[PDB]
Amino acid sequence: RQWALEDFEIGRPLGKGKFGNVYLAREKQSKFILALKVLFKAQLEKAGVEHQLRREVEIQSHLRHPNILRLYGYFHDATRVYLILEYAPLGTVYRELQKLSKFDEQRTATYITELANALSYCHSKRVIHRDIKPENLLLGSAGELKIADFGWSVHAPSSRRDTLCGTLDYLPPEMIEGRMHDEKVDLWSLGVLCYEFLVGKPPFEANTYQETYKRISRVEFTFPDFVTEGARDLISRLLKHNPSQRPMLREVLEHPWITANSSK
Ligand SMILES: O=C(O)c1ccc(Nc2nccc(Nc3ccccc3Br)n2)cc1
Repeated sequence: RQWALEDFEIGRPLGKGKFGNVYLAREKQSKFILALKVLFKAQLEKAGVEHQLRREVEIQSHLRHPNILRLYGYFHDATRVYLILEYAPLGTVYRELQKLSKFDEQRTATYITELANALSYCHSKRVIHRDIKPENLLLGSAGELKIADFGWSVHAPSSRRDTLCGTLDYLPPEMIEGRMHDEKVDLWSLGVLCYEFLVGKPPFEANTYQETYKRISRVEFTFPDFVTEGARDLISRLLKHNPSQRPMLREVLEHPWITANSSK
């Protein structure tokens, strides 16, 4: 119908962003838990984003996928916009990558299947350029993976070491280089995710922004010796200066190494 803040109990902040925080929450009657994104909107003015958000939340409102975090509804009071969100109990793949220090091919190829499916759904719905770096990826009920994306970056207090300057590691050469982008943007990311999954760090990591840029644009990246070659093939194919040379999501999902180690 139409919600307002008084319909919700508020728990801890799950993450705190620059435009506001995501809080643990539950609808008061059903006692059903969700996540409430809170956007200050005075900060939105400056950043220049209001009305273009107010169309999105509609474009996102229509999106139904198991691997995408569902936006239930949205409202506003005076000074805040509220996104009513699905709760992902297990948090960020980023905390996890910190925990285990790296993943294996079963975990990886499985997540990658999950992502590829979201992106492909998104594409069929004419939605491109999701932010799939690990901090925006969440973990649902059992193992499952969920693209959050959407609102502007929230973190969970931790670590605090690599923060932003986590920036362009996942950015494709065409995006960085001040050019437009087709749907192909997202397969570059896919390739960077996979690498980080197995390696524990992204392929272009460097102490200076310009050097990171160097390797990205020049597609300069190596592998540690433990990376299976089917991984190598997939990543190598995924990361190409030319968007054209990059796969459609099909052959990604069809990829030998994927099919092998993918639990889904
Ligand atoms: O820290 C934790 O234990 C923790 C973090 C997140 C969650 N669940 C959740 N659900 C829906 C949205 C959302 N936003 C979000 C919050 C922080 C970072 C990134 C995102 Br994107 N977070 C649960 C526990």
